[PDB]
Amino acid sequence: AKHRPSVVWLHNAECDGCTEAAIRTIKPYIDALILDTISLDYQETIMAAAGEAAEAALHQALEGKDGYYLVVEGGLPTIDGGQWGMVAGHPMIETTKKAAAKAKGIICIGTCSAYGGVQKAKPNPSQAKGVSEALGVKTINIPGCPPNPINFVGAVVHVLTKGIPDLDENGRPKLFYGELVHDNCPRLPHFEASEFAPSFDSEEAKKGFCLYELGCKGPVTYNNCPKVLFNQVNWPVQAGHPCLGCSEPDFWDTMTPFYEQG
Amino acid sequence: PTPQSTFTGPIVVDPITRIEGHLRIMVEVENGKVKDAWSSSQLFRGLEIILKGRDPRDAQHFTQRACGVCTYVHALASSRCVDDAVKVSIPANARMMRNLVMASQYLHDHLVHFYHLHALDWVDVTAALKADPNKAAKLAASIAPARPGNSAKALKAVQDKLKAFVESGQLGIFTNAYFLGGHKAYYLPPEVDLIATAHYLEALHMQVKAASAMAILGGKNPHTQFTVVGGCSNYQGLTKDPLANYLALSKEVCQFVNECYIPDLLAVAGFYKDWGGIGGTSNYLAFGEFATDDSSPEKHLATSQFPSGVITGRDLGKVDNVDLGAIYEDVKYSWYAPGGDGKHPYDGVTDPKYTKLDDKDHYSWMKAPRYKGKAMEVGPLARTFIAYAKGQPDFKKVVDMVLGKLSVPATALHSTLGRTAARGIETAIVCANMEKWIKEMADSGAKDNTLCAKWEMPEESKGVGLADAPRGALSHWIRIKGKKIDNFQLVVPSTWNLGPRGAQGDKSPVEEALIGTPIADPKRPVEILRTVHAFDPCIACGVH
Ligand code: SF4
Ligand code: SF4
Ligand code: FCO
Ligand code: F3S
Ligand SMILES: [Mg+2]
Ligand code: NI
Repeated sequence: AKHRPSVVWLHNAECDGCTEAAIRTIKPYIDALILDTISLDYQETIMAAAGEAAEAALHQALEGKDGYYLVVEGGLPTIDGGQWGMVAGHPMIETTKKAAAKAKGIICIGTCSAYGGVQKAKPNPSQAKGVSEALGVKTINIPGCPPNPINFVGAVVHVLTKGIPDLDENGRPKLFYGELVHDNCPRLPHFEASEFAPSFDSEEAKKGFCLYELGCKGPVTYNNCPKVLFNQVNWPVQAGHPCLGCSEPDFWDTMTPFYEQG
Repeated sequence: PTPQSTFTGPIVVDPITRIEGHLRIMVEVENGKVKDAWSSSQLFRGLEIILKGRDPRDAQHFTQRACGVCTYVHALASSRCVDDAVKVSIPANARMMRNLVMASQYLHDHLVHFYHLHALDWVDVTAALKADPNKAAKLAASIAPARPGNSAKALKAVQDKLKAFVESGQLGIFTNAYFLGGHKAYYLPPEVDLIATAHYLEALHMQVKAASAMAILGGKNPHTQFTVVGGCSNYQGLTKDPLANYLALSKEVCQFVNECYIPDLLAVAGFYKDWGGIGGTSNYLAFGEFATDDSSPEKHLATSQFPSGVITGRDLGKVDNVDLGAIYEDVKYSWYAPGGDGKHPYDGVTDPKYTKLDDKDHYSWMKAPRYKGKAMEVGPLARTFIAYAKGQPDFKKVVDMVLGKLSVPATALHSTLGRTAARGIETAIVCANMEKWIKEMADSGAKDNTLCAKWEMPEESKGVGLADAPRGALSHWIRIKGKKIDNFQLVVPSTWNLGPRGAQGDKSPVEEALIGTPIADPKRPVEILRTVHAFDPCIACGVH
C-alpha cells in the first residue's frame, strides 16, 4: 500500500460553498481523489465520526508521523476571544492556529479563508479576518465564492507533486489567476465598441451586449471563469449577469454596489 | 427490540458532522433514553447587520452566501423579496426559470443529503467487506430495478476498492466511525451495506450532473448568478440546445433517483421500521413552492403546486392558511441582547450578545421562530403532510406507494423515519414533473423571450420573499428607507427546526424530536445523529 499524503480540512466562518465546489471536480472525481490520491483525514461535512470521535480523528491527523497539509474553508471570527465561532468547545482561531503550526502547506479555499470574505464585510460584527492575517503566516489562496474546483484540485495536486506554484501579489496561483476575467470574455468586442446593455430587459441585453454599464467587475477581477467555465457548462456573463469580482480581496466592500461602477 | 443501554447522564456531540455548519447537541439521558435536549448553534456571521444601509439590489448576492449547500435559495428569496417591495411582477418566463432552478436544487441537495450526509448513520461501510457479491447482486434484484451498476461484477469492484482502502490503514473520512467494530443500532445485512456503499460512490458522480443541469439555467453552481430584480438575466436559458441538455442531464439524475435513491431509502426503511416510532413532532408549516402565479406573496401561497399550509397537533383534517403576520422570532434563549423577543421579521432585531458555553439561559446563535406561540417543523415532511392532507394527486399516489410498501399507517410518518422518507418522496415527485416544467418553459421562451420586467426603486417600501427551500419554509423581509436597506431579516428553515427554546421555554422541533431517543451505546450515540440528520440541519442558513 503506497502512503497517501494526509490532508486536514478545517471549516471556520464559512457557508460550505467551497466544500460544495470542491466535490464538483471531474479530473479526477472526488472519490478517486480521496481513495487514490490523498488521505482526507478530517472533513466535517462528510466524515463518519462525530463529537469526541471526530475531534480525536483530528488529533490523530495532526500527530501523524508523515505530517499533513492543511485546507482552510472560512474566515476566522476574532471578537470576544474567538468565541463566536467554535468547534468542540474551542475557538476556531485557536484550532486553526494549532493545525497551521505543523502543516506542510496551507491552502485557503475560497475568498473567505483567503481574505476574510462575506462575514468581514462592513461593519464586520464578528471581527472576521483572513487566515494569513489571523495566523501571521503565508497561505496559498484559491479565492472565488466559491473558486472553480479545477483551481482548487489543480493547486492541491500541484502542491503534492511539483511544489508550491507561482503566486501573485495576493497569494493566488498565477496558473489560474494570472488573467483578468474581462480579457477572456466573449463580450469584449461589445465593450471595445461601447455597446453596453442599459438594463436587463433591454434589447441590448437580449443581444448579448457588454454588461459593464450594469456593474460588471470583469475588467478588474483576476480569475479564469470564461476560459474553463463552471460545471462544464456556463459562467455568470454567459448567463447574462455581471461579474461581482468575487475572487478579489474584500470584494464585498470594494466591488459594491454590484450593479454600478461608482 | 430496539437496542437501548441503561445509561444515565449527559451526552454532548460537538461537532455534529455531516451537516452544513457548526452545531453542538447536548442531551440528558435517563435509563438509555434521552429525557431533555438543547440545540446549540456555534457560529455567528451577521448578514442582516452587514446588509444595513446597502443597495437593495445587492441583497441577493450577500444573502446567497447565507449558505452554499442550499445555494441559490437565498438569492431567490431575496429576489422575491425585493420584487415585492418594488411591486414588480416578474414575466412568466422568469417565474418558470426561477422555479426550475429551484427544482434542480432539490434534486441535487436531496441526493447528496441521503447518501453523503445521512446514509452513514444507517449503513456500516466496513461490514460491506463481509458481503458476498453474488449474494448481494441477487438481493439487489429484489429491492430495486435491474441495472448494470448492481451486477455482481460491479459490486465486487466497489468491494475490492473499499477493501484496498481499508487495508491501507488510512481510513480517511471513516476514521473512528461509530460503526467500526460493529454497533447494536446498525441493523443492515452486509449485502445491503455493499449495495448502499456502491450507490454512495455512484452518487458522488451523479451529483456533478445534477449541478451541471442546474448551472445551465443558473450560470454556475455553487452560487447561481442569473436572478435580477424584475426577473432573470439568462436569455440563453430560454433557448433550444441548452434546454435539451438540461432535460437530458435531468433525466439521468432522475433515473438515478428512481433506480437507487428510492429503493435504498425503502430498504433502509423496512430494516429500521422501529424508527417509525421515534423522533416525531406535531406542527408543520410550509410556504409552498413551484407556484403558477408568483406575482405576489399571496399568490405564491395560493398557487404553489407543492401547497402551503399549517397543520397543528398532527391534525391532517384542518390545514390552515399561512398567516404571514403571525410569524415572529424570540431571543430569550439565544445569544442576543435582552428586549428582542416577539419580533415580526419586519421589526426584526439582530443585536449579538454572547455569554458562555452551555449557559442554559442562552445557548444558541439561532433565534427561535414561533407561529402564534407555537414551534413549527418545516421541510419535506411538512410539505408532504400538507400536500397529503389536501389530496395533492402526486403526493397522495407516492405516499401511498411508500405506506403500502412499508406496510405501515400514515401516522407512522410523524417520526424520524417519516422525515427521512418524506425527503425521497418529494424528490421522486419533482423528478416526475421535470419534463412538464421544462417543456412549458421551452415553448414559452420560443414564443416570446421576455425575461425581466421594468421597475422603479421606491424611496420607502417593505417586502417579503417566500420559498420552500429543500429544508423548508424560507422568508426574507425587507424595509427600504431612502432607497436603501433599512432592515433586512432572514427567517430560515433551519431556524424553525433547530433554533433554541422560545420565550415560553418551549423546545424547538429538533429538541422535541430528540425526546425519547434510545441510546444503545453512549460512547457512540448514532441515534442522536439519525434524528438530527433527518432534519437536514444547516447552521449557516439557521444563524446567518
Ligand atoms: S468563499 Fe464564498 S462560497 Fe466559499 S465559504 Fe466563503 S462565502 Fe461560502
Ligand atoms: S461583460 Fe464584463 S467581462 Fe465581459 S466584456 Fe463586458 S465588462 Fe468585460
Ligand atoms: N434548504 C435550505 Fe438552507 C436551510 N435551512 C435555506 O434556506
Ligand atoms: S463573480 Fe466570481 S465566479 Fe467568476 S465571473 Fe466573476 S469571478
Ligand atoms: Mg434572521
Ligand atoms: Ni443551507
